[PDB]
Amino acid sequence: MFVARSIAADHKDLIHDVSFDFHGRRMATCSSDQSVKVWDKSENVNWHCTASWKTHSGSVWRVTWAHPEFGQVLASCSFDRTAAVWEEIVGGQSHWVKRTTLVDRTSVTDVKFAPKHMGLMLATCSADGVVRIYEAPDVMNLQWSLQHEISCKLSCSCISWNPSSSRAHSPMIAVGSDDSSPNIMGKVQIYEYNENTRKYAKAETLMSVSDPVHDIAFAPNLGRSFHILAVATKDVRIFTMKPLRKELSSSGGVTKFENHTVAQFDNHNSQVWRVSWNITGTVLASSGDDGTVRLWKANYMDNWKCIGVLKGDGNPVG
Amino acid sequence: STAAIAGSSAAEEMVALLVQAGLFDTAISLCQTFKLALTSVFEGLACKCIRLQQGGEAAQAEAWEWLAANQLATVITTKESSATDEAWRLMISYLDKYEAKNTLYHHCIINKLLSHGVPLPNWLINRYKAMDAAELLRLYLKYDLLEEAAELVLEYVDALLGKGHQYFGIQAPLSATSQLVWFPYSAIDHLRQALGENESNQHNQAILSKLQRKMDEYFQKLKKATDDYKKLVQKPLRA
Amino acid sequence: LQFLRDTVFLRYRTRAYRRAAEKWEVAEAVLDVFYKLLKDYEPQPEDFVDQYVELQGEERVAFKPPGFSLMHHLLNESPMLELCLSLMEEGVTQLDTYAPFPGKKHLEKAVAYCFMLLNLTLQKENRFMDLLRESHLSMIVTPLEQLLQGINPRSKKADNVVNIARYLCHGNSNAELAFESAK
Repeated sequence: MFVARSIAADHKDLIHDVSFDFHGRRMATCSSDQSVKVWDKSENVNWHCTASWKTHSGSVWRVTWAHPEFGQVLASCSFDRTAAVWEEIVGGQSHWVKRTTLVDRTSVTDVKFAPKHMGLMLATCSADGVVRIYEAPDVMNLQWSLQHEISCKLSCSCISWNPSSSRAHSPMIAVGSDDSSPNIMGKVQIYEYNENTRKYAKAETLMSVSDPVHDIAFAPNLGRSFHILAVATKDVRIFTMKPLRKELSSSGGVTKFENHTVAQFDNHNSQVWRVSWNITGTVLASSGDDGTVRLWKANYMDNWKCIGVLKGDGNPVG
Repeated sequence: STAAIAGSSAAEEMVALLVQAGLFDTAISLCQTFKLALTSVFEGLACKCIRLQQGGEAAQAEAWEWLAANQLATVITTKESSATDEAWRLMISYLDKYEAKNTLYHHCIINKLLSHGVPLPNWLINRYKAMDAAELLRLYLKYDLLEEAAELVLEYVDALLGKGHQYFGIQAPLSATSQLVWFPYSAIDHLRQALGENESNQHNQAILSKLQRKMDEYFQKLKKATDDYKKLVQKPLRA
Repeated sequence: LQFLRDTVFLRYRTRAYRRAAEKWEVAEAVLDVFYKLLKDYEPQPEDFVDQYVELQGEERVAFKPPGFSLMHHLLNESPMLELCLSLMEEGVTQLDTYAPFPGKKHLEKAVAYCFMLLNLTLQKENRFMDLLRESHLSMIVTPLEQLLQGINPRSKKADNVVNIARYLCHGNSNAELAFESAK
C-alpha cells in the first residue's frame, strides 16, 4: 500500500534527475532551467529547498554524491564536455561552491565516485569512448589529478564501479556502449585494475549484449563468490559472473570469467531506459517507454518475478 | 665502516654511496652545494620504484626504513597503498620542486623507465608531450615500441588538424596564415620500414594501412591550406 | 644459453687439452651455469603458453625462459642427459681408482652439481608434467625415474642405476655425493 504525496516543485524547467544523499535526508534535483537545487528533509517529513544555483550552460547528464567521509560533495557531468565537483559551503549560508572543472573531447555521458576505500576518486565516461579516472590528492582541498585513461573503443554511455571492498578482487569498472552498431556486439565491457602493470586492463566483454546499452548496475556482493550485473537494453538482463580458479605459485592476469545470463525480461514493452537496485540488491527497479516503473524480485527458488507496475496519473496499477 | 672510508673521501664517491642507501635528501643537499648536477639520484630512485613494483615481501619491509628517512613532506589524505604509491609520491615532489633550466628531467626518467619495462605511469608521459612534443617518439622507436610509436604519431597529426591541439603544445590549425609545422618524417619512414619488415603480421599491416590513409588525408589538406596561404600572401602588393 | 650449452658441452667431450686438468675445468664452468639457470627458474602457466615473434619477415618461436628450455631438454634423452649420466659414470670410475689424479675435487663439485640438478628436477617435474597436460602443448616428456630405468646405449644394459649407487662406496671419501645419491 505505497502512498505518494505530491509537492509543488515549481521548477523553471523540468528537472531530468533526482538524487538522494547516502542517508536519504537530502536530495538534489536538476533541470533544463540550468539549475541544481538541494532539498533537506525536516523532522516533520517535509522537504525544503535549502540551496538553488545555476550550475552550467549544457545538458547535465548525471549527478552523483561522494561518500560522507569526504564531506558534502557532488559531481555533475554535461554535454559541454566537462565534469564539475561541488562542495556544500555552508556558513545558514549554504551555496554549493564549484571546486573544480574536469576538462580532459566530447559529451561526458556519466560520472561516478569510486568506493570510499579507494580514496576520493571520480570516474567519468565520454562519447569519445574514453573512461577517465581522477583522484583528489587532498580531501581538504577539492585539485584533481588524472590517474587513468581507459580506451573502450566504443562510445561510452554509462559507467559502474564494482562496490566490492574485498581485497580478493581488484578494482573493477563496467562500461557500456550506446553505438547502434548494426554489427559490433560486446556493448558492455569490464575493466580490472592490474597491480603489476598499474593500469586498467579489459577483463571481460559481455558478447550477448549486441543491443545498445542504456544503463548498467553491479549488485552489492554481500559475501557471494560471484558478481551480479544488471544491463538495460531493449530488455532487462541479469548476468552472474563467476571468477575462475587459481594457484599461489605465480599470477599476473585478469583471471578469466564464467558468465551466465540468469534472467532476460522483455516485459518492459519499450526500450528499458533505467535499472536500479535497492540498498540490499534484492529488488530491482526498471523504467521503460511503456511509462511504467516495474519492481523485480527473486523468490526462495531463485525465480525472479515482477512485483509492481504504475500509471501516468500516478496511481499504482490494480 | 665507511665511517673510516669517509676519513679520506671525495666529492662524488660520497654522492654515489649515499644515493645508494636511500638518503635522497641529504644528497640533493650535498650536490646543490658542490654544484654537480645530479641525474644519478633520479635514476636510482626510479630503479628503487621499479624494484618495489616487482619487489618481494622482504623488499617491502626494508623500504619503510628509507621512506621514513624522508618525510614525504606531507603525508596523506585517504586509502593507504603499501609504499608503492609511496615512492611515486616522493617523486612528484622531489621533481617538481628541485627542477632545472635544462634537462635533469623528463628525459632521464623516461629513459630508465622504458629501459626496464613499463607501461609508462601516465603522469610522466602526459607532462613530456606538450613541452617536448616528439623526441620520445624517438625514445619509443628505439626501445622497440613500434605499436606505441605509430600511436603517438597519429595523435600528433590529429592535434595538428585543429583536433586536441592543446594536448600537443600546438598554436594553430588552418588559422592566422601559416607559421611553423614540424613533420617527423624520419620517424614516419622508420615506421614504414618496420611495418614493411613484418610482412606476414596482419595486425601491423592493418595499422600501416590506417596510418597511410590518414597521412594521405593530411597531405591533401596541407596542399589545400598551402594553396590558400599562397593566395592570402598574394593580397596585398596593392598598397 | 645456446652458445654456452652447445659449445662447451660438445667440447667437454672432445677437444685437446695440453693440461689434462683443463678438460674438467671447462666442464665444470658450463655445468655451473646450467645448474643456476634450472635452479633459478620457476614456472607459472604462462610458460607453456608460447608466442611467435616476427623477425626479418619469418615467424620464430620466441624465447621461453632459460629453464623451460633447460627442463624440456632433460625429460627426453637429448645428449645433455646422456652427457650428464656419462659424466656421473666417469666420475665414479675415476673415484674408484682412489688414485690422486689432478681435478678430483673439481669433479666432485661438478658431479654434485649434477646430482642436485637431478634432484630438483623431479619435483619440478611432477609440476610441469602436470601443467604441461593442462596447456595442450604437443610436447612429449618422460618421467625422470623412467629415464633412470632406461639402458645406456654405449653400455647396452641398465647400468644407469648401478653406477649411481657405486657412489655410496665413496661415502667416507665423499659424503656429499653420498647423501645426494641416497636421496
